[PDB]
Amino acid sequence: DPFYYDYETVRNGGLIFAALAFIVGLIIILSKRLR
Amino acid sequence: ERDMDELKKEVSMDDHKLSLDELHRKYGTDLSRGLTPARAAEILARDGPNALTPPPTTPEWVKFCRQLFGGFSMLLWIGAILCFLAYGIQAATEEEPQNDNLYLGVVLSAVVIITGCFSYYQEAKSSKIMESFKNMVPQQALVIRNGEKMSINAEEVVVGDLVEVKGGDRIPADLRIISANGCKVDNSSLTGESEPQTRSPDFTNENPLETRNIAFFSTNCVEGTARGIVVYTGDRTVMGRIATLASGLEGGQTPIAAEIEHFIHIITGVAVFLGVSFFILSLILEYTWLEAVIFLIGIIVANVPEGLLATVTVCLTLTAKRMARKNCLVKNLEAVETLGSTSTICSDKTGTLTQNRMTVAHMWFDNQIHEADTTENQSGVSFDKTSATWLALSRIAGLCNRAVFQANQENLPILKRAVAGDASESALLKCIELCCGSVKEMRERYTKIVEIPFNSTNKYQLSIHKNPNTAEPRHLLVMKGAPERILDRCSSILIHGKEQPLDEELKDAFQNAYLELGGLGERVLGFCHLFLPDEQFPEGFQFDTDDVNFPLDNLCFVGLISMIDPPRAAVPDAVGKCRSAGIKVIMVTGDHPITAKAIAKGVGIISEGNETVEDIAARLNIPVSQVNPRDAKACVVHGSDLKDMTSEQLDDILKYHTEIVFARTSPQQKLIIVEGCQRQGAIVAVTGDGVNDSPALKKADIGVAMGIAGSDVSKQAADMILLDDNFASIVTGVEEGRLIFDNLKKSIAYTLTSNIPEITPFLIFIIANIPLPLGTVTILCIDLGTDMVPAISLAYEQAESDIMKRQPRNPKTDKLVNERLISMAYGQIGMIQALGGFFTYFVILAENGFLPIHLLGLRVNWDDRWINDVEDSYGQQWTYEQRKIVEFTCHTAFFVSIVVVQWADLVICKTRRNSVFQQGMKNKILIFGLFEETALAAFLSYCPGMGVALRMYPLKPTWWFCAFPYSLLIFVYDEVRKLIIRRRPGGWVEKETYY
Amino acid sequence: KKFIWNSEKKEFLGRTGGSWFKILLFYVIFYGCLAGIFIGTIQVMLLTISEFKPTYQDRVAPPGLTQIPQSQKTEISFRPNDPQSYESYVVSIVRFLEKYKDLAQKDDMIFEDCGNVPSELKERGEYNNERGERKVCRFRLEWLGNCSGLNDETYGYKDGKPCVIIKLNRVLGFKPKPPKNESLETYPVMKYNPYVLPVHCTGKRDEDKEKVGTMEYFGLGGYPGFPLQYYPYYGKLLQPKYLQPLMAVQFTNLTMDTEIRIECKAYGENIGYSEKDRFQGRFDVKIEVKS
Ligand SMILES: *[C@@H]1O[C@H](CO)[C@@H](O[C@@H]2O[C@H](CO)[C@@H](O[C@@H]3O[C@H](CO[C@H]4O[C@H](CO[C@H]5O[C@H](CO)[C@@H](O)[C@H](O)[C@@H]5O)[C@@H](O)[C@H](O)[C@@H]4O)[C@@H](O)[C@H](O[C@H]4O[C@H](CO)[C@@H](O)[C@H](O)[C@@H]4O)[C@@H]3O)[C@H](O)[C@H]2NC(C)=O)[C@H](O)[C@H]1NC(C)=O
Ligand SMILES: *[C@@H]1O[C@H](CO)[C@@H](O[C@@H]2O[C@H](CO)[C@@H](O[C@@H]3O[C@H](CO[C@H]4O[C@H](CO)[C@@H](O)[C@H](O)[C@@H]4O)[C@@H](O)[C@H](O[C@H]4O[C@H](CO)[C@@H](O)[C@H](O)[C@@H]4O)[C@@H]3O)[C@H](O)[C@H]2NC(C)=O)[C@H](O)[C@H]1NC(C)=O
Ligand SMILES: CCCCCCCC/C=C\CCCCCCCC(=O)OC[C@H](COP(=O)(O)OCC[N+](C)(C)C)OC(=O)CCCCCCC/C=C\CCCCCCCC
Ligand SMILES: CCCCCCCCCCCCCCCCCC(=O)OC[C@H](COP(=O)([O-])OCC[N+](C)(C)C)OC(=O)CCCCCCCCCCCCCCCCC
Ligand SMILES: CCCCCCCCCCCCCCCCCC(=O)OC[C@H](COP(=O)([O-])OCC[N+](C)(C)C)OC(=O)CCCCCCCCCCCCCCCCC
Ligand SMILES: CCCCCCCCCCCCCCCCCC(=O)OC[C@H](COP(=O)([O-])OCC[N+](C)(C)C)OC(=O)CCCCCCCCCCCCCCCCC
Ligand SMILES: CC(C)CCC[C@@H](C)[C@H]1CC[C@H]2[C@@H]3CC=C4C[C@@H](O)CC[C@]4(C)[C@H]3CC[C@]12C
Ligand SMILES: CC(C)CCC[C@@H](C)[C@H]1CC[C@H]2[C@@H]3CC=C4C[C@@H](O)CC[C@]4(C)[C@H]3CC[C@]12C
Ligand SMILES: CC(C)CCC[C@@H](C)[C@H]1CC[C@H]2[C@@H]3CC=C4C[C@@H](O)CC[C@]4(C)[C@H]3CC[C@]12C
Ligand SMILES: [Mg+2]
Ligand SMILES: [Mg+2]
Ligand SMILES: [Mg+2]
Repeated sequence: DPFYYDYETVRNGGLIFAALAFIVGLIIILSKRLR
Repeated sequence: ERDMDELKKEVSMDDHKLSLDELHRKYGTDLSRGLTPARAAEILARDGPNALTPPPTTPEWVKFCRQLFGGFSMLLWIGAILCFLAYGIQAATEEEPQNDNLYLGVVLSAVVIITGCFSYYQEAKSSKIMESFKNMVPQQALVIRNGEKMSINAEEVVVGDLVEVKGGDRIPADLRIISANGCKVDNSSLTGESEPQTRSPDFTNENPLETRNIAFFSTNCVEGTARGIVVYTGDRTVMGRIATLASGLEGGQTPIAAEIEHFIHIITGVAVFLGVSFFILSLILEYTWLEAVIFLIGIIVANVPEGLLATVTVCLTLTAKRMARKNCLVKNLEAVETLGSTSTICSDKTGTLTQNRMTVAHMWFDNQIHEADTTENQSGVSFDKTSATWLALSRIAGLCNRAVFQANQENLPILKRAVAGDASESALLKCIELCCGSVKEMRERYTKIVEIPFNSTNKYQLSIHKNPNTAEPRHLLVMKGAPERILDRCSSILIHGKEQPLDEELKDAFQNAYLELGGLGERVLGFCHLFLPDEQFPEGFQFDTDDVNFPLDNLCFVGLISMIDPPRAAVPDAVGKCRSAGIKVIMVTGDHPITAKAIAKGVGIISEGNETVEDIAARLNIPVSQVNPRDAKACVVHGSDLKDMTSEQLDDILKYHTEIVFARTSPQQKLIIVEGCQRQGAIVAVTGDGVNDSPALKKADIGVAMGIAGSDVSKQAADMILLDDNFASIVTGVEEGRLIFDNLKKSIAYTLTSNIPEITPFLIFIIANIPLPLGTVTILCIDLGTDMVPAISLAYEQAESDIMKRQPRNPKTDKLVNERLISMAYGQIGMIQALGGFFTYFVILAENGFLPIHLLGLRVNWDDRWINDVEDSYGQQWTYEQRKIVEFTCHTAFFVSIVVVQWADLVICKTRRNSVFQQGMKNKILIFGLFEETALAAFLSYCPGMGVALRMYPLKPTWWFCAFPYSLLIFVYDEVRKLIIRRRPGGWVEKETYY
Repeated sequence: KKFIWNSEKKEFLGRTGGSWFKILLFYVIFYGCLAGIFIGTIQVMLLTISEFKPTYQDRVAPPGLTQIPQSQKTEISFRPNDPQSYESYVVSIVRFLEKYKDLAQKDDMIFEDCGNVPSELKERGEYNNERGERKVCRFRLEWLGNCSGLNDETYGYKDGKPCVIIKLNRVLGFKPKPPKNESLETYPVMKYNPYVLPVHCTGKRDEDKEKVGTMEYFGLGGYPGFPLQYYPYYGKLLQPKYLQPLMAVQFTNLTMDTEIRIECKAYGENIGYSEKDRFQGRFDVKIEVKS
């Protein structure tokens, strides 16, 4: 079906990136040794 | 405000009539030892803290709700109300309607909730930090409890407590004078007259105000020292009843907030004007009645930087905390911005520039200079302790002294113990105790009959002692003071025991020795004595103190004594930074011109090459009056000369001189010097520690009060408090003051940059008639949800290396929001951001089937909900919702491109003068925001259901990288621009883009 | 007026003349380079897409069923007795039907006569320019029974028998596939031809389904639908004058002066629907013959 683009793959990739970036930002703001 | 002489002369009932016994049995207090700490705690817990009742504080659900329904928030609340009303209308119409308007209204509600909570959190943090300052260094009170005198918190003082105050002390509560020794209080805040009235235990008047045995709250003792008993505490105090309801502060305006308010009103007006214009245009373009308000709200939000006030509050509070952590306690929030504009610093030599830890180092007697103060190895001195003249020198150095050693000090050396008295007196005591013997016994044999403390009128000390010897005429007058003045008060000098008349040869040698010791950075003091004739003054003669009867002249000079007072460690570097930052520093001290000149030259006030008129004359062996006055860039002005000077001469000296040092200048004359500096158009910061400095501290733009040795009068009469009395702290404070301006301008530039790329799509959609590239939901999402943290992150940026390498800023010409700032944010950066957004939008539409050229004019049928056969560039037919999905996808792509360009803009906004490679990304909050905004955007674009809730659909990967060239372009452009400004200062780029 | 203009240094509105010329020149070169960079990136992006196929087509899938004449709110209400209340519908129908007359389909190189009965799809091969343009499956107006613009120009609107011609969304590279007879158990009874994508008009509610009347279907060979021999579409660059399959429906014996909402739904394998987009695969039309 050359009319169906897998949107779930991109959705999962973006959600994975969002979660990773949020965790990184959380670690940066709540850093224990990042002085 | 008729609260003076009318609301005071009526509420009056005291117990000044009570005698010592009646007072003791009434309050139940040990008149000689004070109440016990246990009893003090009991009275404290019974009556309450010694403080005034504070005003009511609004609860937590008051500020939160006021922010929720704030001014700007009202627009979104009304938008949600209109959306819910439209959904209600749509529910009554045609069956099976859609939830588009319902979801839009709920989205607006969520936006308002998030904005309100974030603003409430920021305001709460600012309020908490601001309140933390009132308890930084609270005012202390010296009370007497269980026999010992201790300094406790002012709020811990209760009625009946035995309190002791001195010159420069602030009265903690209404008191009854029990014992006093020449005490004079100032009732300017009580009766109106600034003239000081004496306070004495003797009952002289039945009226509470007129009596001499009652100390009132809020007033301060100008001269003397006394002990009293608290008669009323808290709100019951005399001045307390008046200061609680009639001394409230008025509406103090902060210029940093005023300039922002002005720009805020301008931007609000232009934004609302464009909003209503687009509103009427949208209605004319056959659009929904609700879509018009949607576009209006979006335009207003994207063009109004409604977070400017919050950013300003964050910058002010953060830098205020920075100053507090660097020994700069800002009494008021306005001074926080005046520090960066500082241009002249009138500091003192003893106390602030130096550590005031004097040490007797050199002496001069028997026409010779002698070193002393052995390194406590019991070596004594470098000369003989049996010198005849040295005996008279030690005698007058210890007998005329006024300082005494405290208890529990006979177990540690003399060069490391504490004293009670003048700093110079402390050095003299530690000297005689190290190389002569016991001062306690020396001061006992020569019993002191009468003593005259150091007075500005006499300019010398004085003391009469009875000698228990047999070869003396029972009288020994001893006095010290200014070497030049002490020398004019003598007729003879003691040389190895023999007294010989003071001829001109001896005076020449004394002058040479004076200049020699003065050039070394030591304060010299002259000492002399006299053995009055016995036939004229018998053993039992009564020397009157008030009525001088004994001879004051024709005495006998013994010798000179000089002490070492090293400057602070950071002082040379501080003055170096001051000169490197175009800040004129003036030293105001009361020492001799030679000593002050040497100290100023050593600390860096007077750099090499700069010579005064006297130095030039000495080098060319010509009279000083003949030398050219303009050839001297630096000078040392004498106090006596300053007294006979006019405003014109003052302006001439302060105008054509770059390094001025006013020596022998009394502290009261400081006000005139500050006035002269201000008259030259300069923002001055003046240091004060005594009570007479009050007029000068109040007149100066920034009064810096000494926090350690400074009295309460100076602290309450100043604008800033130096936590360590270190001069370098003032320079660090000025640096932080400039940093506030730098960060405020950077944040302003970053918040306004996003306005252009957010409003350009509406303008192009109306001019080019292309499908909407950026929607209202997207603009609201960006401004209130993603760039809310980065805009605040700029307040935490540190200072560049050129912060103290530029001229100071003048409030009359250098303002925050200038034309160049708009030209840079709206004309250069905003244009690149908008171009990147349009590029990504064109990429999406071109990839889905509509060529960029074909999109012109299609908005007419694109927005049509019934023409569901729009032919694309390839000839395909799209429906209404199908094409709208692509339009919303383009909106999300524009949102992503916006965040991408915001990354580069935020990075380049970290610095406006240096390169991003020099400052570095040491800003943790900034990087946190970079990560948070990207994460939030990704989540909003990929979270399931956003396509129908936020109308945001998943964004394909090959689109996320469409705006990267624009971000890198902004990065390289700003870097080369800053490189040009650095390599060519004052150039066209600097004079045109340096905001 | 001081800010407006000062003759001292020739400052106009705040800035001097030399400064005005300098900023004008700098802004011109800067904006020129910026717009040129934008155009360059535009062209570089365009060099990635093809001239005969879009890089993404999942957004147009499945195709949507549309009706002619295009009507506001999909409402086709008119007065048969009034000679002008249906002029808009007739004119909009003719505007689209004029492209299917015998005069336009004259040239034999551009127009080719395809099967008169539903046959297999006319696949031309690949989407390239090796063969230049391609023929167009001719579609005579006569395939529409009573609403063809050949005998009755009112299309039934004059006699209270409206004819709403149905149309399928033109999609490049789409191969419609009707549902197999094996699963023919949900959609209503209709003539089954494995080479025709079916379309059936029905009411919407128990009242609409009752007041509709008699449905009359007109299509190629009389089959209620679109012949498979008219697909796939090759775009405007390969088939500039391509003519898509059509089908009309006549609403006879409909209650006068009553609003009836009808829904024509197309069936097939690659034919889907949507709850929010009422035009993806089907369409609803409100008609009222108020005479
Ligand atoms: C939509 O298209 C359809 C085509 O499928 C059209 O259908 C026609 O409908 C009319 C009206 O209902 C029918 O007329 C009936 O004719 C019966 C007898 O006709 C016989 O002769 C016909 C041949 O001759 C006629 O046709 C040609 C055109 O083809 C004319 O040029 C010619 O001059 C003649 O007019 C045969 O084709 C037919 O099969 C018969 O053998 C009548 O008995 C009948 O009358 C009854 O119905 C009346 C109304 O209900 C009623 O009042 C009477 O009392 C009586 O009960 C009726 O008149 C056609 O048969 C039919 N087909 C054709 C081919 O014409 C339809 O008209 C069209 N819609 C519109 C709006 O035009
Ligand atoms: C398809 O469309 C046709 C016509 O459009 C419908 O048939 C009927 O057609 C007539 C016109 O000839 C319509 O008009 C008139 O309605 C009057 C209202 O009375 C109604 O109710 C009474 C109840 O007492 C019924 O008995 C009566 O039949 C009506 O339904 C009548 O008074 C008129 O009477 C004439 O017709 C009847 C029936 O042929 C004769 O017996 C009389 O002598 C007289 O000539 C006339 O009927 C009528 O409204 C139409 N009926 C409808 C719309 O229901 C078809 O019904 C319609 N098809 C379907 C399936 O509904
Ligand atoms: C101080 C606090 C700060 C907070 C700020 C951050 C705010 C974060 C916002 C939301 C957090 C997570 C919300 C949970 C969402 C997932 C819920 C879920 O499990 O959803 C399941 C289904 C989706 O299923 P599907 O994909 O198959 O459907 C597709 C439909 N088709 C096929 C027709 C297109 O959804 C459904 O049923 C119904 C749809 C539900 C979608 C909800 C999404 C949010 C909606 C309103 C919230 C508005 C918040 C705005 C915040 C912006 C800040 C800038
Ligand atoms: C119908 C088309 C309508 C197009 C409208 C386009 C509008 C573009 C601007 C949008 C938002 C602008 C917000 C400005 C906010 C300014 C706030 C402020 O205080 O600024 C002070 C600043 C000044 O700062 P200042 O006041 O602090 O400092 C002044 C310093 N001295 C005194 C030395 C000068 O304002 C300016 O510098 C002037 C800005 C002028 C901007 C002019 C934009 C013109 C737009 C033309 C578009 C034409 C389109 C034609 C299309 C044709 C199609 C066929
Ligand atoms: C799915 C993955 C998602 C990853 C998301 C990552 C988000 C990261 C946060 C922000 C990114 C966007 C802004 C980056 C800003 C970098 C600024 C900078 O110059 O820092 C210099 C600074 C310089 O400071 P310094 O401290 O190193 O140097 C000091 C030097 N003295 C002492 C002499 C003063 O260093 C850094 O910030 C360290 C990190 C640099 C990270 C650079 C990343 C980009 C690298 C090249 C550009 C892209 C090239 C792509 C090539 C592609 C080829 C096919
Ligand atoms: C064929 C080459 C291909 C190259 C591909 C890209 C490779 C990566 C390119 C840049 C990343 C590394 C940058 C290092 C910059 C200098 C860092 C530094 O610390 O020097 C200290 C010096 C500063 O030294 P300083 O002396 O001021 O600081 C130290 C002070 N003491 C000693 C007291 C501690 O840096 C600068 O002065 C920076 C000047 C930058 C001018 C830039 C002009 C052009 C604008 C952007 C340039 C390109 C940016 C990257 C673009 C990437 C695009 C993909
Ligand atoms: C050093 C700096 C400039 C790099 C900036 C990081 C960029 C490259 C990051 C930020 C967000 C990221 C995207 C986040 C989500 C997705 C969806 C996924 O299904 C494909 C990858 C894709 C599209 C990521 C590609 C990489 C990306 C665009
Ligand atoms: C995309 C096109 C159509 C918009 C054209 C707008 C141009 C003519 C406008 C947009 C913003 C404007 C600038 C905005 C601010 C300033 C600062 C002021 O002190 C001098 C003029 C100057 C430098 C303006 C010059 C004219 C300008 C560049
Ligand atoms: C040395 C510098 C100037 C090189 C600049 C390269 C430019 C021309 C390149 C860098 C990144 C590129 C973009 C990267 C990703 C996409 C998405 C794709 O679906 C269409 C092309 C598009 C939009 C590209 C267009 C060309 C582009 C902007
Ligand atoms: Mg002083
Ligand atoms: Mg002041
Ligand atoms: Mg913004």
